Amino acid sequence: RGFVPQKEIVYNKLLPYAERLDAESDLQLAQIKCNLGRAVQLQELWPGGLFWTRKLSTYIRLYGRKFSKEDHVLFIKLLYELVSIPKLEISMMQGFARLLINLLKKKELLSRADLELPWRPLYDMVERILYSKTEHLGLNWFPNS
Ligand SMILES: O=P(O)(O)O[C@H]1[C@@H](OP(=O)(O)O)[C@@H](OP(=O)(O)O)[C@@H](OP(=O)(O)O)[C@@H](OP(=O)(O)O)[C@H]1OP(=O)(O)O
Repeated sequence: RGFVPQKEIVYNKLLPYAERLDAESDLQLAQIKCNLGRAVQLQELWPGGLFWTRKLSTYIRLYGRKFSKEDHVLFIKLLYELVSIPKLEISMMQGFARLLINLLKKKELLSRADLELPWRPLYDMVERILYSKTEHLGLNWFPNS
Protein backbone atom coordinates (compact mmCIF):
# COMPACT_ATOMS: atom_id res chain seq x y z
CA ARG A 1 0.00 0.00 0.00
CA GLY A 2 1.11 3.64 0.51
CA PHE A 3 3.34 2.85 3.53
CA VAL A 4 5.20 -0.21 4.91
CA PRO A 5 3.51 -1.00 8.28
CA GLN A 6 5.67 -1.34 11.44
CA LYS A 7 4.54 -3.95 14.06
CA GLU A 8 0.89 -4.44 12.94
CA ILE A 9 -1.21 -6.81 15.19
CA VAL A 10 -1.35 -10.34 13.60
CA TYR A 11 -4.85 -11.10 15.03
CA ASN A 12 -6.33 -8.27 12.91
CA LYS A 13 -5.36 -10.27 9.76
CA LEU A 14 -7.14 -13.42 11.09
CA LEU A 15 -10.46 -11.53 11.70
CA PRO A 16 -13.39 -12.50 9.36
CA TYR A 17 -13.79 -8.87 8.10
CA ALA A 18 -9.98 -8.33 7.81
CA GLU A 19 -10.09 -7.05 4.19
CA ARG A 20 -12.13 -3.97 5.29
CA LEU A 21 -9.68 -3.27 8.19
CA ASP A 22 -6.83 -1.92 5.99
CA ALA A 23 -8.98 0.95 4.61
CA GLU A 24 -10.07 2.01 8.14
CA SER A 25 -6.47 1.99 9.44
CA ASP A 26 -5.34 4.29 6.59
CA LEU A 27 -8.26 6.75 7.09
CA GLN A 28 -7.99 6.93 10.91
CA LEU A 29 -4.20 7.47 10.79
CA ALA A 30 -4.61 10.14 8.10
CA GLN A 31 -7.15 12.03 10.26
CA ILE A 32 -4.92 11.64 13.38
CA LYS A 33 -1.86 13.08 11.59
CA CYS A 34 -3.77 16.06 10.13
CA ASN A 35 -5.83 16.84 13.26
CA LEU A 36 -3.01 16.38 15.85
CA GLY A 37 -0.74 18.57 13.71
CA ARG A 38 -3.47 21.19 13.25
CA ALA A 39 -4.28 21.28 16.99
CA VAL A 40 -0.65 21.92 18.10
CA GLN A 41 -0.15 24.62 15.41
CA LEU A 42 -3.50 26.26 16.39
CA GLN A 43 -2.40 25.94 20.08
CA GLU A 44 -5.68 24.16 21.07
CA LEU A 45 -4.06 21.60 23.42
CA TRP A 46 -7.13 20.78 25.59
CA PRO A 47 -10.10 20.59 23.13
CA GLY A 48 -8.25 18.99 20.17
CA GLY A 49 -4.68 17.97 21.06
CA LEU A 50 -5.72 15.71 23.99
CA PHE A 51 -8.62 14.21 21.96
CA TRP A 52 -6.31 13.25 19.05
CA THR A 53 -3.56 12.00 21.41
CA ARG A 54 -6.22 9.63 22.88
CA LYS A 55 -7.29 8.56 19.33
CA LEU A 56 -3.65 7.58 18.49
CA SER A 57 -3.38 5.54 21.74
CA THR A 58 -6.62 3.75 20.70
CA TYR A 59 -5.20 3.26 17.16
CA ILE A 60 -2.11 1.49 18.61
CA ARG A 61 -4.35 -0.71 20.82
CA LEU A 62 -6.66 -1.62 17.88
CA TYR A 63 -4.13 -1.86 14.99
CA GLY A 64 -0.66 -2.13 16.59
CA ARG A 65 2.00 0.42 15.62
CA LYS A 66 0.83 0.14 11.95
CA PHE A 67 2.76 3.23 10.69
CA SER A 68 5.86 4.11 8.59
CA LYS A 69 9.26 4.61 10.32
CA GLU A 70 9.01 8.30 9.28
CA ASP A 71 5.54 8.54 10.91
CA HIS A 72 6.75 6.67 14.02
CA VAL A 73 9.75 9.04 14.50
CA LEU A 74 7.61 12.18 13.80
CA PHE A 75 4.98 11.18 16.42
CA ILE A 76 7.76 10.38 18.97
CA LYS A 77 9.48 13.75 18.33
CA LEU A 78 6.17 15.68 18.65
CA LEU A 79 5.20 13.88 21.89
CA TYR A 80 8.68 14.49 23.40
CA GLU A 81 8.35 18.25 22.72
CA LEU A 82 4.82 18.19 24.26
CA VAL A 83 6.05 16.12 27.27
CA SER A 84 9.00 18.51 27.92
CA ILE A 85 7.02 21.80 27.82
CA PRO A 86 8.38 23.59 30.97
CA LYS A 87 5.14 24.79 32.66
CA LEU A 88 2.89 22.01 31.28
CA GLU A 89 0.06 20.85 33.60
CA ILE A 90 1.36 17.65 35.25
CA SER A 91 -1.99 15.92 34.53
CA MET A 92 -1.64 16.87 30.82
CA MET A 93 1.98 15.58 30.72
CA GLN A 94 0.82 12.23 32.21
CA GLY A 95 -1.47 11.63 29.20
CA PHE A 96 1.31 12.61 26.75
CA ALA A 97 3.84 10.42 28.62
CA ARG A 98 1.70 7.26 28.36
CA LEU A 99 1.47 7.60 24.54
CA LEU A 100 5.23 8.38 24.28
CA ILE A 101 6.12 5.30 26.42
CA ASN A 102 3.94 3.08 24.15
CA LEU A 103 5.66 4.39 20.97
CA LEU A 104 9.19 3.82 22.42
CA LYS A 105 8.30 0.56 24.30
CA LYS A 106 9.43 -1.72 21.43
CA LYS A 107 13.07 -0.68 20.81
CA GLU A 108 13.55 -3.23 17.98
CA LEU A 109 11.55 -0.89 15.67
CA LEU A 110 13.86 2.20 15.94
CA SER A 111 17.63 1.89 15.25
CA ARG A 112 19.25 4.79 17.27
CA ALA A 113 20.17 6.25 13.86
CA ASP A 114 16.38 6.79 13.42
CA LEU A 115 15.88 8.58 16.78
CA GLU A 116 18.25 10.81 18.84
CA LEU A 117 16.14 12.23 21.73
CA PRO A 118 17.85 14.70 24.17
CA TRP A 119 18.24 14.04 27.97
CA ARG A 120 18.38 17.56 29.53
CA PRO A 121 14.61 18.36 29.05
CA LEU A 122 13.64 15.04 30.75
CA TYR A 123 16.04 15.88 33.65
CA ASP A 124 14.25 19.22 34.18
CA MET A 125 10.92 17.32 34.53
CA VAL A 126 12.30 14.73 37.04
CA GLU A 127 13.79 17.54 39.18
CA ARG A 128 10.44 19.43 39.01
CA ILE A 129 8.26 16.45 40.09
CA LEU A 130 10.52 13.98 42.01
CA TYR A 131 12.24 16.76 44.05
CA SER A 132 9.78 19.70 44.28
CA LYS A 133 10.32 22.43 46.93
CA THR A 134 6.67 23.59 46.46
CA GLU A 135 5.03 20.15 47.06
CA HIS A 136 6.23 19.99 50.71
CA LEU A 137 4.49 23.37 51.34
CA GLY A 138 1.36 22.00 49.59
CA LEU A 139 1.57 24.53 46.73
CA ASN A 140 2.19 21.92 43.94
CA TRP A 141 -0.56 19.20 44.46
CA PHE A 142 0.98 16.63 41.99
CA PRO A 143 -0.90 13.50 40.68
CA ASN A 144 -0.49 10.13 42.55
CA SER A 145 1.27 7.98 39.87
O1 LIG B 1 0.42 -12.20 22.27
P1 LIG B 1 -0.48 -11.40 23.18
O2 LIG B 1 -1.14 -12.20 24.27
O3 LIG B 1 -1.41 -10.45 22.46
O4 LIG B 1 0.52 -10.42 23.97
C1 LIG B 1 1.46 -9.59 23.29
C2 LIG B 1 2.86 -10.00 23.70
O5 LIG B 1 2.93 -10.21 25.10
P2 LIG B 1 3.34 -11.68 25.64
O6 LIG B 1 3.59 -12.46 24.37
O7 LIG B 1 4.57 -11.44 26.47
O8 LIG B 1 2.13 -12.12 26.42
C3 LIG B 1 3.94 -9.03 23.23
O9 LIG B 1 5.16 -9.44 23.84
P3 LIG B 1 6.38 -10.03 22.97
O10 LIG B 1 5.81 -10.09 21.58
O11 LIG B 1 7.48 -9.02 23.16
O12 LIG B 1 6.65 -11.37 23.61
C4 LIG B 1 3.67 -7.58 23.65
O13 LIG B 1 4.16 -7.31 24.96
P4 LIG B 1 5.54 -6.50 25.14
O14 LIG B 1 5.19 -5.09 24.74
O15 LIG B 1 5.88 -6.66 26.60
O16 LIG B 1 6.50 -7.18 24.19
C5 LIG B 1 2.22 -7.10 23.48
O17 LIG B 1 1.98 -6.10 24.47
P5 LIG B 1 1.38 -4.67 24.05
O18 LIG B 1 -0.11 -4.90 23.99
O19 LIG B 1 1.83 -3.74 25.15
O20 LIG B 1 2.02 -4.39 22.71
C6 LIG B 1 1.09 -8.13 23.56
O21 LIG B 1 0.39 -8.02 24.80
P6 LIG B 1 -1.16 -7.55 24.78
O22 LIG B 1 -1.92 -8.73 25.32
O23 LIG B 1 -1.18 -6.34 25.68
O24 LIG B 1 -1.42 -7.24 23.33
